[PDB]
Amino acid sequence: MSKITSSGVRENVHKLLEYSTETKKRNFLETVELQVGLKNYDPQRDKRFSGTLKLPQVPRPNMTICIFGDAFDVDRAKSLGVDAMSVDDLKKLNKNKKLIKKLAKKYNAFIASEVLIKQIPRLLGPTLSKAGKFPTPVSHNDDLYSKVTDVKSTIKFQLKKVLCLAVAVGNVDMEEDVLVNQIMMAANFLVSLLKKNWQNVGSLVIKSTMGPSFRIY
Amino acid sequence: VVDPFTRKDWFDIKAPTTFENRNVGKTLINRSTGLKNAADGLKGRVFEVCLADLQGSEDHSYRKIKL
RNA sequence: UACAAACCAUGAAAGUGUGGCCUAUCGAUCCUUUAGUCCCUCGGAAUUUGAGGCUAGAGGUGCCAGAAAAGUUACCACAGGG
RNA sequence: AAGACCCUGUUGAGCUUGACUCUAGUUUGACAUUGUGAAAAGACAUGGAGGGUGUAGAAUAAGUGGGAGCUUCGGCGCCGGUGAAAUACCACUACCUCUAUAGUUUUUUUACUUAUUCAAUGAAGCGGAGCUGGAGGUCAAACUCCACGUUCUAGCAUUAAGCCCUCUGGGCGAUCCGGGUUGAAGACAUUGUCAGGUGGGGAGUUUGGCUGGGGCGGCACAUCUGUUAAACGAUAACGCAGGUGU
RNA sequence: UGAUGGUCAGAAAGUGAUGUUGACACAAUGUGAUUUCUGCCCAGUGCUCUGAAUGUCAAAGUGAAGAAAUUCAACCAAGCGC
RNA sequence: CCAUCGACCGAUCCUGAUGUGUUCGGAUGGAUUUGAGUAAGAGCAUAGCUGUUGGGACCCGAAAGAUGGUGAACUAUGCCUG
RNA sequence: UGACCUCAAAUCAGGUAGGACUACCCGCUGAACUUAAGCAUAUCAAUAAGCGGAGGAAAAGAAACCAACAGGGAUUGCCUCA
Ligand SMILES: [Mg+2]
Ligand SMILES: [Mg+2]
Ligand SMILES: [Mg+2]
Ligand SMILES: [Mg+2]
Ligand SMILES: [Mg+2]
Ligand SMILES: [Mg+2]
Ligand SMILES: [Mg+2]
Ligand SMILES: [Mg+2]
Ligand SMILES: [Mg+2]
Ligand SMILES: [Mg+2]
Ligand SMILES: [Mg+2]
Ligand SMILES: [Mg+2]
Ligand SMILES: [Mg+2]
Ligand SMILES: [Mg+2]
Ligand SMILES: [Mg+2]
Ligand SMILES: [Mg+2]
Ligand SMILES: [Mg+2]
Ligand SMILES: [Mg+2]
Ligand SMILES: [Mg+2]
Ligand SMILES: [Mg+2]
Ligand SMILES: [Mg+2]
Ligand SMILES: [Mg+2]
Ligand SMILES: [Mg+2]
Ligand SMILES: [Mg+2]
Ligand SMILES: [Mg+2]
Ligand SMILES: [Mg+2]
Ligand SMILES: [Mg+2]
Ligand SMILES: [Mg+2]
Ligand SMILES: [Mg+2]
Ligand SMILES: [Mg+2]
Ligand SMILES: [Mg+2]
Ligand SMILES: [Mg+2]
Ligand SMILES: [Mg+2]
Ligand SMILES: [Mg+2]
Ligand SMILES: [Mg+2]
Ligand SMILES: [Mg+2]
Ligand SMILES: [Mg+2]
Ligand SMILES: [Mg+2]
Ligand SMILES: [Mg+2]
Ligand SMILES: [Mg+2]
Ligand SMILES: [Mg+2]
Ligand SMILES: [Mg+2]
Ligand SMILES: [Mg+2]
Ligand SMILES: [Mg+2]
Ligand SMILES: [Mg+2]
Ligand SMILES: [Mg+2]
Ligand SMILES: [Mg+2]
Ligand SMILES: [Mg+2]
Ligand SMILES: [Mg+2]
Ligand SMILES: [Mg+2]
Ligand SMILES: [Mg+2]
Ligand SMILES: [Mg+2]
Ligand SMILES: [Mg+2]
Ligand SMILES: [Mg+2]
Ligand SMILES: [Mg+2]
Ligand SMILES: [Mg+2]
Ligand SMILES: [Mg+2]
Ligand SMILES: [Mg+2]
Ligand SMILES: [Mg+2]
Ligand SMILES: [Mg+2]
Ligand SMILES: [Mg+2]
Ligand SMILES: [Mg+2]
Ligand SMILES: [Mg+2]
Ligand SMILES: [Mg+2]
Ligand SMILES: [Mg+2]
Ligand SMILES: [Mg+2]
Ligand SMILES: [Mg+2]
Ligand SMILES: [Mg+2]
Ligand SMILES: [Mg+2]
Ligand SMILES: [Mg+2]
Ligand SMILES: [Mg+2]
Ligand SMILES: [Mg+2]
Ligand SMILES: [Mg+2]
Ligand SMILES: [Mg+2]
Ligand SMILES: [Mg+2]
Ligand SMILES: [Mg+2]
Ligand SMILES: [Mg+2]
Ligand SMILES: [Mg+2]
Ligand SMILES: [Mg+2]
Repeated sequence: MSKITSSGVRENVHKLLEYSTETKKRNFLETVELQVGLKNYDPQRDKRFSGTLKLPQVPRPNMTICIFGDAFDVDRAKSLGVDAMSVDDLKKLNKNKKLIKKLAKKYNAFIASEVLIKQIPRLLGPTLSKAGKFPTPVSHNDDLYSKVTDVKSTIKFQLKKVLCLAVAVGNVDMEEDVLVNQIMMAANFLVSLLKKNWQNVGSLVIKSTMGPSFRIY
Repeated sequence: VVDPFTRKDWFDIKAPTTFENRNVGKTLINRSTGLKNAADGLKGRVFEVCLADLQGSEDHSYRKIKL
């Protein structure tokens, strides 16, 4: 049966708010990193899975971005929008392993525009992109600041070759119950991506950049 | 098929002090395993060695001792 | 056996062909199995398995309108029969 | 004297047997009765801690979500260079291993006794230890073993004599301790329930028809050709010459 | 057939016969005083004996697939076979 | 009321409109098929004779089977005492 | 030297059970004749015979019920369902 314990996660985000308001800390809020255990599965043998829905509140409160290109780009992220770029290395580079490797290891997300359909599998390809890059679906007549502020809310959940996958998001600014079930609105993918769905769960841990584990599932 | 001699352990035979050349020779037995020790299945063995060997002198060539 | 409605073969065609030139050459109920319709039901409501129905074959009864079946009695019994 | 021989009856019985269908018993397996240890081959689980590449980073990754001297210090330092992935990291998760805690766990062996099972006695002397001798040869210091009142005789042996303390009574005589009556057997037998085998010892039933009696034979029992068949059609016999299950 | 036994009894039993018994005994058969002898055959049917490897092999148990009912497979006692 | 050809209802087969939870719906027109039907109700009830089936079944009749009891005053065999 | 627990004895003090009847009643156990034109599952029949136990009635009885409705509402019996 589904191991959903919303009341259990209420007292657990408080215990997270303990070591993020009470107990001891630097002073303030940080990265929520509650974990699981994950058993009853198989890293090899079967196939793959993925699932992206934009989470209720803002996860990454200081999201890192690097907008690619200049064509239909930048001109939509000037003034009120920061970041952007100035191509420059889109004509040079392409022979340096770095700079593109530096761009990936520095910033946390790029974009996809309507001209990046070239650069993602051409100027990079086996050099980058497929190594773990997820271009952002952004164009002209779109939501603009709303759909890229939801990029902070755009979580992943892909499969690799390890029985861990206990990632999390959010921050401690949230009210007493703004999380708890916001995290439960992220477990839907992790449910429907495994083979036996709600069965392939081995443990569950409440924790952040701060806690250990406060007796959960 | 198995070459049963890979599992043999060699032991040295020592004669009593009544004789001179107390190093009689060597024997072997199946190596000691968990079920059967080599020691218990090895005691009770009888060795027939010439008395001339136990004393060096050939005057004892016509007597043979069971140890 | 002769047609009706199909779908075909053959032949230039008319035609012929619904097994063997004709008169023999074979098989119910219950059960099982296969095919068909992919249709109805499982009765508080559904999904999927499973089961049950409807139509046509097969598995067989030769004692062939179709029980499941070894002897002995000079130890013998009964109902009868000219 | 409602033939006892013969035949018929979809009537029996006694008896037999690898006829059909069963069955008491017995045998074999599984589960329960059923508990306590040790060891072997081993698997697990839990507590620890610790471990790692082929290059490049001189620096041993084995994983994936992040900032900043925290531990006095500042040994090494915290994204910027070198890698596919980064040198205090940390917050914890996840794997995996090859070391240890003495955790439960299959197959084989042998130890236990309290379940169960066998036997005896008027539940009489059990188990262990200790007194005494006989020995080992003593080489420290008395460790080990044995015995610890009866054997020429067809008699007798019963209800303590004797000693110690004084307490018409207590102790020794008659060594102490454990209240397990004493052996065998033992978680195997036995017993309960299913499962396979065996089971005329026993039970129940059956064991065609036609037919110049019945039986044996044959099939005239489902059938086909010609004739008998007497010029439509029909027509019998264990009539004639023949055929079919392909 | 050496007692944890053979043969037999009972629906069962902390139940019975042999048994106040122990191979010079009990139980089961065949032949049938004495004399002289009892030949060949173990292929059949029985009875009996070993099981080191081994065809068949129930329930339980094991493994796998499935969501399950279930299905398949390996192992597999005695017996049979050898 | 008789013979015959039709019509309607149900089952079976064929065709398959506007439409639509796009797989449902089934208009319309047909078919050597089929029903114990419609086609201006005829039944229900009581009684009687005759006929049927189950019952003792027109009356009397087995050899058998089962259940529960009574006998070793005869006789068979063992024991005990004469 | 006194409690407690368990187990005993008394012609202790006082009580209670047994046995009977058969028509009906509550259980256990349990056939076969017969029918199937034979016969084994079936049938007779959850009956006869056997055993235990009550009463004026016994038993059952106030839902772990029936339903699938617009819902009924302990048990029992009759008519019907059939
Ligand atoms: Mg034609
Ligand atoms: Mg339904
Ligand atoms: Mg048929
Ligand atoms: Mg047929
Ligand atoms: Mg016939
Ligand atoms: Mg017959
Ligand atoms: Mg005779
Ligand atoms: Mg005769
Ligand atoms: Mg006559
Ligand atoms: Mg007569
Ligand atoms: Mg007569
Ligand atoms: Mg006769
Ligand atoms: Mg007849
Ligand atoms: Mg008979
Ligand atoms: Mg007979
Ligand atoms: Mg008779
Ligand atoms: Mg056992
Ligand atoms: Mg005794
Ligand atoms: Mg013992
Ligand atoms: Mg046992
Ligand atoms: Mg048993
Ligand atoms: Mg049997
Ligand atoms: Mg049996
Ligand atoms: Mg028999
Ligand atoms: Mg018989
Ligand atoms: Mg006849
Ligand atoms: Mg005949
Ligand atoms: Mg004949
Ligand atoms: Mg004949
Ligand atoms: Mg006939
Ligand atoms: Mg004629
Ligand atoms: Mg004629
Ligand atoms: Mg005996
Ligand atoms: Mg008993
Ligand atoms: Mg004897
Ligand atoms: Mg003989
Ligand atoms: Mg004799
Ligand atoms: Mg003679
Ligand atoms: Mg003779
Ligand atoms: Mg002879
Ligand atoms: Mg010869
Ligand atoms: Mg022979
Ligand atoms: Mg023989
Ligand atoms: Mg099996
Ligand atoms: Mg099985
Ligand atoms: Mg299984
Ligand atoms: Mg095996
Ligand atoms: Mg075997
Ligand atoms: Mg055998
Ligand atoms: Mg349309
Ligand atoms: Mg349309
Ligand atoms: Mg249409
Ligand atoms: Mg319509
Ligand atoms: Mg009609
Ligand atoms: Mg009418
Ligand atoms: Mg009569
Ligand atoms: Mg009548
Ligand atoms: Mg009548
Ligand atoms: Mg009569
Ligand atoms: Mg009878
Ligand atoms: Mg008498
Ligand atoms: Mg008599
Ligand atoms: Mg007498
Ligand atoms: Mg009194
Ligand atoms: Mg009474
Ligand atoms: Mg009965
Ligand atoms: Mg009668
Ligand atoms: Mg009959
Ligand atoms: Mg009759
Ligand atoms: Mg009869
Ligand atoms: Mg019955
Ligand atoms: Mg009665
Ligand atoms: Mg009574
Ligand atoms: Mg009364
Ligand atoms: Mg009254
Ligand atoms: Mg109530
Ligand atoms: Mg009611
Ligand atoms: Mg009522
Ligand atoms: Mg009616």
